[PDB]
Amino acid sequence: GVFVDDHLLEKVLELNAKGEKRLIKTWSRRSTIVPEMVGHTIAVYNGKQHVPVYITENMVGHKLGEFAPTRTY
Repeated sequence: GVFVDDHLLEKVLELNAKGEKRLIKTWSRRSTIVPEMVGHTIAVYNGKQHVPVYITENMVGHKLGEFAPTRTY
């Protein structure tokens, strides 16, 4: 159903421990955001591209539709 790139978390927990607000790339398949991304631009792997989305404490929970919920087309 939905999976969160653990490979991105392994790098975001490091940014949450030092306090660095950088970006974390991902290349799995159903890459989704998490709570640890509330201050990072993680390039979630949409299946073909890495979209570095700076997640806040409200866009996480899906994958990127919460960061780009601007209707369709």
